[PDB]
Amino acid sequence: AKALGFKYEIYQAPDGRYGHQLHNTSWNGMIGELISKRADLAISAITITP
Amino acid sequence: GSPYRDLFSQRILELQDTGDLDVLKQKWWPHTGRCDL
Repeated sequence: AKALGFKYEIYQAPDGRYGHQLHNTSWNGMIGELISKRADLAISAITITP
Repeated sequence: GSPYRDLFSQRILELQDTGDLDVLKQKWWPHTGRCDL
């Protein structure tokens, strides 16, 4: 935001516990919020799986 | 304008989840001793 010149807003996760592949064929935590697609960005320690 | 790069990198971490990357190293360059390590 300081070297590109645009803006931001901040949510908080309702689970916040390294969100998981649920039994609902779904993701909780920070993960499914961007899969229900109801936030925009997530900046954390992300151990990427394929 | 190239959708396949995810489709590229899809296998890539999968290869990283194998280590077949290193298996593909071993053909053109094996990891063992040139004379004795």
